[PDB]
Amino acid sequence: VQFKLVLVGDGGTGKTTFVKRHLTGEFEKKYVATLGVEVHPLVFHTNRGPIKFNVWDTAGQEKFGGLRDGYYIQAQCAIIMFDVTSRVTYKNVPNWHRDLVRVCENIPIVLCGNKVDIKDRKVKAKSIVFHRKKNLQYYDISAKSNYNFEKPFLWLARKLIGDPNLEFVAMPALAPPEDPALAAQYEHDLEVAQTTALPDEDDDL
Amino acid sequence: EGILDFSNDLDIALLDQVVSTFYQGSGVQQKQAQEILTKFQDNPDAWQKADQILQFSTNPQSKFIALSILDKLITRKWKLLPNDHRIGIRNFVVGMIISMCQDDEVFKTQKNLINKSDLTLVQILKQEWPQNWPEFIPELIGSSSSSVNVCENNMIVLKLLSEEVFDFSAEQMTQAKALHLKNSMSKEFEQIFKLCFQVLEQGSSSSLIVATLESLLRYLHWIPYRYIYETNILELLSTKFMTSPDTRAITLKCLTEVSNLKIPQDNDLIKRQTVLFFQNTLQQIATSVMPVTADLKATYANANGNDQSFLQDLAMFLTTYLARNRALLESDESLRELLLNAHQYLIQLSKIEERELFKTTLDYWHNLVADLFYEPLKKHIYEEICSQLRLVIIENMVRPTIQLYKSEREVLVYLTHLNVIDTEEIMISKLARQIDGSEWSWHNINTLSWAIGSISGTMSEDTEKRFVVTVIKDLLGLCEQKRGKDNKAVVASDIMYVVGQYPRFLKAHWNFLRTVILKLFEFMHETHEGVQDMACDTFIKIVQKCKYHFVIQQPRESEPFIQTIIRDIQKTTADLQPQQVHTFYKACGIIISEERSVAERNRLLSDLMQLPNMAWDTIVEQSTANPTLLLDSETVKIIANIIKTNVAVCTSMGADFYPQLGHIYYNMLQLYRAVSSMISAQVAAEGLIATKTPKVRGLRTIKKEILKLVETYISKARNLDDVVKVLVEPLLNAVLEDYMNNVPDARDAEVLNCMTTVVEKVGHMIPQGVILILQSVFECTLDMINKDFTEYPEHRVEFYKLLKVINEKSFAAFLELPPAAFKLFVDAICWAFKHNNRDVEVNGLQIALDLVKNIERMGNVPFANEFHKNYFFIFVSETFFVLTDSDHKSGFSKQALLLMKLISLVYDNKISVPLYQEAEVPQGTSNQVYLSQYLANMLSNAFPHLTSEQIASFLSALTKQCKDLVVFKGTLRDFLVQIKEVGGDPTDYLFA
Amino acid sequence: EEVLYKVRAKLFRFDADAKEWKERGTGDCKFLKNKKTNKVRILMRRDKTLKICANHIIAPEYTLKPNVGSDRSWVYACTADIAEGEAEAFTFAIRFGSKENADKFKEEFEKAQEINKK
Amino acid sequence: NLNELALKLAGLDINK
Ligand SMILES: Nc1nc2c(ncn2[C@@H]2O[C@H](COP(=O)(O)OP(=O)(O)NP(=O)(O)O)[C@@H](O)[C@H]2O)c(=O)[nH]1
Ligand SMILES: [Mg+2]
Repeated sequence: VQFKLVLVGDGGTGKTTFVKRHLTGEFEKKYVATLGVEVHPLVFHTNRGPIKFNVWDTAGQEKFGGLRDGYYIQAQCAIIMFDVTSRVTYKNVPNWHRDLVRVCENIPIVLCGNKVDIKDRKVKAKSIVFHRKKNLQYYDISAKSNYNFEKPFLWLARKLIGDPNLEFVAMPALAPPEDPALAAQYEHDLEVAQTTALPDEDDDL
Repeated sequence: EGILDFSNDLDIALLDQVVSTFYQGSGVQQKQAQEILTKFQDNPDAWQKADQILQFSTNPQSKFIALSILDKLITRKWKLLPNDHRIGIRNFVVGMIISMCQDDEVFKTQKNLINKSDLTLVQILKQEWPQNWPEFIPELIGSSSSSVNVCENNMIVLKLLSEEVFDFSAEQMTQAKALHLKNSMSKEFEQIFKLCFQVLEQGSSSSLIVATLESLLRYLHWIPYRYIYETNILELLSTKFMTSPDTRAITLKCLTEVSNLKIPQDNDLIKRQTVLFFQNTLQQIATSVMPVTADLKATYANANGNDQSFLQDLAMFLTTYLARNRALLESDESLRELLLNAHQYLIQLSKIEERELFKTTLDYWHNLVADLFYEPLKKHIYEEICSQLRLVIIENMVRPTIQLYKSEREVLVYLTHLNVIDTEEIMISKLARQIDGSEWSWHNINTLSWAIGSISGTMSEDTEKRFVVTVIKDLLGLCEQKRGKDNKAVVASDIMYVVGQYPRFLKAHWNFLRTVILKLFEFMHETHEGVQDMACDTFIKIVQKCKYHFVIQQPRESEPFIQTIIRDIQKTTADLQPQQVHTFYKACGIIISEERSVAERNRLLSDLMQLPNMAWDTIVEQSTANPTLLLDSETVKIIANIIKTNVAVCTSMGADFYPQLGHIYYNMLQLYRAVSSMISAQVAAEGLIATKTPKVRGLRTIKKEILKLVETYISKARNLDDVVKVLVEPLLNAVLEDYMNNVPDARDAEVLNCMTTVVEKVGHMIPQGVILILQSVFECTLDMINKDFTEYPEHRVEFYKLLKVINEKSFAAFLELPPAAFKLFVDAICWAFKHNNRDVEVNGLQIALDLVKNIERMGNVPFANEFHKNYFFIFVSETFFVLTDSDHKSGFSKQALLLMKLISLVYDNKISVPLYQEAEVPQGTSNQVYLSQYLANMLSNAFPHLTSEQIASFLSALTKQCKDLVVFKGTLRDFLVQIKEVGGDPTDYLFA
Repeated sequence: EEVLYKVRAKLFRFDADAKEWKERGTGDCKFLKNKKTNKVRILMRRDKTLKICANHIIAPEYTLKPNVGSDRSWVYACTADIAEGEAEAFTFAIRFGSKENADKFKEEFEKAQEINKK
Repeated sequence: NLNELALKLAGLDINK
């Protein structure tokens, strides 16, 4: 039970950071552009069993486009990303959408406005209407603050499974288990860790 | 990696497997095949092998990739090819598509490949049609009568062609090329429409019908209305194709676009047709889909088949048509049932649980009720619609997204004006159903309270009084009857929310208002989560609107209530968190600023600030002897909280805060110096890591809050002379040298922000102060931010805000820079051009434009002459570089404006000196002639694939258009298209 | 299992080969005492997705060390965490909403260490 | 005036 998800949108909109947050829980502060595509498996636990997303995280910079719409073949669902602090990334949403549905003519698609955590929002909520006539689901999201970060996959899972009451559920937690030749090794990396300041100390958590 | 070798022949069987490993594989093997295929696709000679793949391969994905490689070729190098390659590709693509439509196995099971081939054909039509292919449309229509698979596929080709020409051309082709293609499609559409209309009338293949309707959706974006209204096609769309669910979805989208056609607003026959297709559509929906009484909320939630998309498209159709044409249905009595059924479907659609769909219907309801509020003799038609709408909106009231809340409030306010009595009854009924428990819920009582609060100010004062009193009584009764702290806290919060929303009611009943406030004070001691925050938020909310009733002495009282608030302030706030105390003090500051007797206002300010001032004097005393106390975190937190309290009060009092600022100002700046020393000493003792410690972060908070306080007052001051004479001088002495002489990691970017405010408000009065600000922060901050675009992001943004305001208000400061430093200034501006960061890039472009204007205003003086000699072409060429490098597209408009200003300077002879060296060009050569030669050489080296004719034609148009920004920008956009390909037509630049 | 302690927290893991802290999850950190073995473990799930980011026993050998940049965080090396499959070794940092909760956590973390020695 | 209404509000106690 796995589904192919293509993730498209302008470079810098946060497609890769969004996926990494779902893969490991980290927030990557650096912008390292994707070259072509990076495929990652992504599993969610639902009351209808596990659902597996094969995320085709494509490249937004044109010079790194790779196979471009070649990545969209046999996609079963998609996420279009843009940056609410960059109006040009929303202006290009119809371009990403046109290329996408020319290959995948009837797949569920989520339009995501990323980076809503930033105060100086440039693409106002009143201006985001492209999803209406194209029947896309829309969400404000922030990969940094995790605002609505689970909504795109929850909505897609419901569409793909055909169950509108599908919900994420807690994965079962098996019991955890319980030498001196590594005491000096772990103590070395602990000391380095204590001297490296935790990031985002002004945050509430 | 064998296929990447073009020395040997391409192994088609190996390609089909590399392609399979990529699409169906996983792991490292898929990742390796990925990098291989990208390299194979990027080889500039791979297009030559594309005919092998399309002919020999058995893998449809390989043929897709081959068509992509072709697409790159057709898009960027088609004109550089020998003329016979162009004929072979065109013949091959045309032949391959003909063959695929004949094999029903291929035509049925390879839609992706046929669509990709149809798009590739369209790319060829954009290059070749119709000038080198004048019989395409006639031969397309002829071959459509042969096969049904060809007729259907030709509708796909025509759909894509319409999209590339009319929907997606503006960015991707030049203005001349786009117009050429639009004119070509327009001249031959009559034949296209008849073929399209014949298929729609003659049936019968549903896939052929759907592909024909999908192409009709695209045509409606641009075709003249006569094709729709002077044929029978509206009847077909609104009746035949609405019954079958295969064609229903696309037909509905077509009718939505038909409702958007440009159409003569005076012909009565057309008005009849516009009414008629709406009546047919609503009839087919009632009989073939669902009756107007159906529960669309449940249907949508069930999410069967395509129901959600259909209900979305129905909402779009109804709202689009009714916003434009509902007046057609409002006068005729035979159309009244059709008008109200349509709105009843919208009522049902508005109950769907779907945020984005609700905003779409809500926007229409806003359009309607605003019209019933203003247009004569209309509201009577819709009263039963409006009565239902009141309940729909009250029951979906959201927490005050605030954007959705403001839209909901606006509609509900209109609806309250339209019928106050009906609005009261619904709200009291809803409250009654909260009290009897049938609809009791934390979410439900909260939602109702928001709705009740939203309509404040729309009823008459006396009607509002009885409404409010009824609601408060019922809400108090609801609290009494509930059990548990959880339930009782919810009702009490809603009680406070409602009263906070009705200031006109509070202002007329002082005894009740005082009871409210004293109750909020009671709640500031309530440990229950959220109550204290609610008490503080309600307190300041009421104060903002009713402040005047706290400053004057109320009848039956011995003192203004503000005196009572200040007297008990320690007891009132004793259990609040620091940020809640600051809100409280901020609220008192609002009240005090209502007192305009200066002596009484300052006394209130002194009394309010008594506790922070007493805690301040102690710390100034005991932390000056001796400065060990600042190591104690507890002392640092007390200092930060004292200053934050001062910020809170200064925020609301602004100019009136000056007496309190003077009470602490000199000791505050001394404390700023002492805190700066300890940060510096701590970085010396422990290294740069010290800046990450709680101790240093607490110390830097003191400095940051001190700057924010000074910044807050100065931005709001009215006596600018005191700012200049009393505040500016000690401030610069306290912050400038400390900033300059700290290591980069210890410099507070808030210093730059504070200096920006100072220059913004009194910059025109302190020219020597501005110079000292530049000397202390310019070169050392620039060195922090000019090695990459990443490090020190805050300093980066504040730096250019500071330079921007200095350039606006005290340009003379830049005139006194040494030539080496003024050169770093120019570098810094251009450096800002290159940022992707929007804050930096916009300011950098604005500074450049203001700087050129600053230089123009100087006239024919040696500094202006030397500026143009040293930096004119630097600015011209640095601007061109960001214009053309495809990585700064967000700044196009302002790049275009700066460039137009630079070019127009030369073609208006506003540069006196020659811009060239007297040897490199004959004497007496105009700057215009030299400018065109410089630009031609620059673009020839930067874009070597352009012909000299292209560059000359582009520059000729560009310079001739430097007084017409809209045209100038169109020419830049044409240039940006032509540099992405080879062989661009130089005559394109004659478009305007 | 029985819930001995529950606190909101943000869990980090140290990437030694990058000299960097990486977030692992945010959500409720719980001290769970098994009732048929009396062993106490750390179970922590991410908000919304409810995926496990911490799953290890509060070993009596573990020691909470403060981080240089925080008065509301503890750092400790973990030898067997099974949040993502096989028992891996991690250097964990866990941060809380206030110094109060971080101090309360250390108290509860040490009480649980006594329970797991019996 | 609303003296009775103010008396009810003053009485309000979410802990009873
Ligand atoms: N403030 C904020 N920044 C974010 C957010 N999401 C991503 N970013 C930042 O935006 C930058 C872009 O990161 P990235 O995920 O690689 O974007 P991308 O769309 O994958 N780039 P490309 O298409 O070229 O591969 C990163 O620096 C990241 O920290 C967010 O939600 N909020
Ligand atoms: Mg990426």
